[PDB]
Amino acid sequence: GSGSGLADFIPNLSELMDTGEFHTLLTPVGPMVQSVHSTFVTKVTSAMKGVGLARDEPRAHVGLTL
Amino acid sequence: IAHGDGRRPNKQRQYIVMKACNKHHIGAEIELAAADIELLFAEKETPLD
Repeated sequence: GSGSGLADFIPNLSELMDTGEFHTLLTPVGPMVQSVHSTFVTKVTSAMKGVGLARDEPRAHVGLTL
Repeated sequence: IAHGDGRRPNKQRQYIVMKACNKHHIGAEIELAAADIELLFAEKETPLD
């Protein structure tokens, strides 16, 4: 939306940016492998420690997209 | 060959020649896809496999 569909979960976005705590609260995880999507809840399987095996295409490798 | 002029006589000579090898190296690089090396081992399933 305009951005307030996400900002209601973090009411401290004004105050985490002042003192500078926002980098201490993110932990980098890695690229996606699979997302099984439902209506209210989305399941997401990501990959740490190396090249994650692709689910839908066999024998394949998921690379990172920026 | 000696001769009868006023030139100095000729002693017998000897020559010694040293030759050596020269090394050479060759290298070619092959790439092989990981799926190609894998499915040479995975089992037969169906006539399309």
